[PDB]
Amino acid sequence: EAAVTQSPRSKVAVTGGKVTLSCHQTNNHDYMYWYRQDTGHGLRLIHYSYVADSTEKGDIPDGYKASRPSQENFSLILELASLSQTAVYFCASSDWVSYEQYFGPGTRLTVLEDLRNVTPPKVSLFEPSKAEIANKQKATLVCLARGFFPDHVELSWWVNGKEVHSGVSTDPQAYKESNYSYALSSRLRVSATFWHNPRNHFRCQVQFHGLSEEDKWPEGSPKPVTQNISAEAWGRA
Amino acid sequence: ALWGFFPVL
Amino acid sequence: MDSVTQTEGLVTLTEGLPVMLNCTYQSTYSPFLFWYVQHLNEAPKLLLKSFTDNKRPEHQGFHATLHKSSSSFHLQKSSAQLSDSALYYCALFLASSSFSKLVFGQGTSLSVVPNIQNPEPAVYQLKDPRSQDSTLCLFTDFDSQINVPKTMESGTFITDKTVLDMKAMDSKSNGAIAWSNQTSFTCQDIFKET
Amino acid sequence: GSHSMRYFFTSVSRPGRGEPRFIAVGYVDDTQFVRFDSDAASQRMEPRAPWIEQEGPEYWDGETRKVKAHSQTHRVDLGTLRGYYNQSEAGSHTVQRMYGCDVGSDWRFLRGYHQYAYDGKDYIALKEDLRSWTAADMAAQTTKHKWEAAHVAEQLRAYLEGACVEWLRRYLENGKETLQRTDAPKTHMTHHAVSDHEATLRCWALSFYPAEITLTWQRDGEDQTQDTELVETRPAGDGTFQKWAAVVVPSGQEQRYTCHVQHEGLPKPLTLRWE
Amino acid sequence: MIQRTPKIQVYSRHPAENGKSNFLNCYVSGFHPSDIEVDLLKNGERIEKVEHSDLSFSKDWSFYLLYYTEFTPTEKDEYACRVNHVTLSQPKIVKWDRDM
Repeated sequence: EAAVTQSPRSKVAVTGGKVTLSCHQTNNHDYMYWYRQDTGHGLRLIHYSYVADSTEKGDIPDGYKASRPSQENFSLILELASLSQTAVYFCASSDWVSYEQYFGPGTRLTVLEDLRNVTPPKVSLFEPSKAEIANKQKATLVCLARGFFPDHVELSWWVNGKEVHSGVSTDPQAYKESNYSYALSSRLRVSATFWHNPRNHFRCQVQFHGLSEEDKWPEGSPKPVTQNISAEAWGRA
Repeated sequence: ALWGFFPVL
Repeated sequence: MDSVTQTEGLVTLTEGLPVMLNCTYQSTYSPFLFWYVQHLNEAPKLLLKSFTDNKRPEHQGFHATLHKSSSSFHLQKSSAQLSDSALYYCALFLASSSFSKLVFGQGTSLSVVPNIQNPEPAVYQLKDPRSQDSTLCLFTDFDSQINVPKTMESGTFITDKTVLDMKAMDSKSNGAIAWSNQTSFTCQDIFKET
Repeated sequence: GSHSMRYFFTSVSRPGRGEPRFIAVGYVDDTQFVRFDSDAASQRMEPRAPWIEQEGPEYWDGETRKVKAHSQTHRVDLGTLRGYYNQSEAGSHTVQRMYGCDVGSDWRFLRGYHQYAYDGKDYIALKEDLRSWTAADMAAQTTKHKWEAAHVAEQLRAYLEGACVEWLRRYLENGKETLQRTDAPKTHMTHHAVSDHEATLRCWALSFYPAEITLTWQRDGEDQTQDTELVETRPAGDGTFQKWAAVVVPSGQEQRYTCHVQHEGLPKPLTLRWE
Repeated sequence: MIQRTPKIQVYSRHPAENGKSNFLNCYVSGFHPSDIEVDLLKNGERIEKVEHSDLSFSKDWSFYLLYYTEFTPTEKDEYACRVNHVTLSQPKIVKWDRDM
C-alpha cells in the first residue's frame, strides 16, 4: 500500500544546467531519502529529511541540494550539472522503522557536454529464416534499434494492434557500439503457422526519450524530442 | 551521545 | 569503519541449484543487516532482516543467517528459479550513535539460467527487406552452459545471450544476435568460441 | 566508583500556544552536560559542562539532528496518547522519557534504562534483562506491539551496552578532573529550642560530591526515623551538593542522639554528637 | 491526572558572610506537572536577574528546578522565594533562614 512516485522518469541535461528531480509520497511518512545508483550497482545516500522544511546531508552531498517543502514532497536539485552526475536516482520513504524503506520507480538522468549528439533510433525489422521455419516450425523475428544517443529507450512488440509479452526477449541493457551510438535488439518467436498467415501484422516499437520542449535547438536539424519509432512486417506464405 | 533510532508510542 | 562487502559482479546459476550470495561487514556496534532486491525496471524492495533471536530467517524461499563471529550475512536459497534473476543488495543499518541510515553494498547481480533439456544449436541469417544488403546472424536453441563469444573486430557487434520463453508448451530459447558494417560477413565463424 | 549517563526528555502539550514544549537534558552522574529547548533561539543542542566543549562540529550537528528527531517524535506521541485514552485537545498533558546506562567501578555495563510516563504515571519500561517490556495498561500494550514488531528492545540493547557505555567512558575521561573527583562532606550540627521541653538537632552535610549520601539519626545507638525530617539533596550551584537531617528531641536529652554520615569521599563513616 | 505540590528550599551556595559576594538559591523539587512560577525576593521585591537550571526530573517522574542569583548578604536585607503552582491556590513565600 505504501507507494512512492518520482518525476521525471527520464532527463537529458547539459553540463552547467539546472536539474530538479521531484518525489511525491502520501504514506504519511516523515522520513525521505535520495539515492543514486551507478551502472546497475551501488545505492549511495545523497540527502535525507526527517521533517518538512529541513534537510540533512547524506554520504555524498557535493553538487546536490535538497528541498522538503512539505511532508509529501522531496526535491533533488543540481544547480550546475556535471558529467559525473549521470546515474539512476531513487527516492525513498519510511516511518520511524527506517530500515523498511520504500523506493520510487527511479529517474534516469544523463548529463552531456552539448545536446548536438542526441539522436533518435533507426528501427529495423529482420524477417525470419526460412531454414528455421522449415526445420523447427518456428519463426524468430528480430528488431534492431541503432544509431541512438543516449540510451533512454523502451522496446515493445505489437501483434495485430495489441502489445505482446509472450515469445519476447529484449536486451536488458542497450549496447554501446560507438561513443555516441547505442544499439538494442529483441526477439519475437511465433509458430510457423502464425508467420505464414497473411492476416498477421508484426511491429516492433521503440520509445525514445530525448529532449523536452524547453530545450533549445538550432534550426536546420530536427529536434530529437521524445518520440516513437517503429518497423513492421506482415505474414507471408 | 543520543540514540539514533526514534521509536514512537 | 562501518561498511559492507558483497560478491563482486555477476553470479550465473542454473535453475534448481542453491543460491549463495556473500555479504560481510564491519560494524562498530551490535550489527543489524538487511537484504534488498531490485528486479529489472523495478524499484528496490526489502527482502529479509537479520532479526530473530539466534541467527536465522525472513522473506520467500530466500533465507539468511547472521554469524556475528565472522561478520557474515550470506543470502541463501535451496532451489533457484528463473524469476529469482535480480539485483541483490546487502545493507547495514547504523542507528546506535548516529542518525538512522542504511549503508548498502555494491549489489550482486544474479542470473538464473534454464536447464535446456534438448538443445538444438543453429545459426541463422536474417535480412532487412527495406534496406539493400542489410543482414543479421542469429544463434539460437543452444545449451545454457556454452560461452557466447564477444566482439574482437571493430564494426562487428555480438550481444550477450538472452532467454526467450514461448508460453507454447516448454519453449526456452537461448539466443544471441550479431551484425556488422563489412562487405561480406559469414554467420558461421562469428559465433565461433574464442 | 560506579558511574551513569542519563538523558531526560519532557514534552508538554500547550493548548494556548502554536507548538508543544520539548526539553532534553543530558547528565553524567549528577553533572548536566547538554541541553535542548524547543522554545530557545538557537534550535541546537547546547553545551552545559566545560568538558563537552572539546567535542567537534560533527558531534554538535549529530546531537542536534538527533534531538530534533526526538522532539518531533515526542510531539506526535502527545497526539497518539490523547487518542489512546480518548482525551480532548483542551487539556495539557505531559510525556516524560528517560534512558541511559550504568557502569561499575571497572567501567563495565551494569544496568540499562528506557522508560516513559504519561501525566506522571508509569507507561512503558524496559526490564533489566533488556529484552522485555513492562506495559502498565491496554494503551501501553499497543505501544509494546509496535515495538516488538520493529525489534526495538534488541536495537536498544545495542545502544545501552555499546554506544551508551562507550560515550560514557569517553566523557568520564575528558572531564576527569570534574567527574572522577570525590569531595567529602563538611559536617556540623546546630541546636534550636522549639519549646520549653523540646529541641531540634540539625545534622548538616555540605560541599560534597557526588550527590549520593546517607544521613541517619540514632537514639542510644539505635536507628531513629520516627521523628526525623530529611530534606532532598540540593545543589549548591558550584558542582557540589547539600543535605541536612533533623530530629525533635526532649530538652536535656541532646547527647543521647547521634548523626551518622556515609559518603564515598569519606575514609570512615562519621558519627556526630551535640556538645 | 497526577498533581504533586513543590518542595521549596531557599539557601546560599556558600556559608553566608555579610559583605561578601555569594549566590542565593531556590530549589523547587518533587512537583507535577512542570508548569511553575518562581521568584526570588529582596525585601519583598522581585529580583530581576534570576537564572534557572534546565527542566529535569527524578526516578519517580517528579520535576526539579534550581533558581539562582548572585547576591551580597547583609544584616538588614531579607530574602525569600515565592512559588506558584497549579496545586497552590496562592503563591507560597519561603523566607531565607541562614541560621537553620
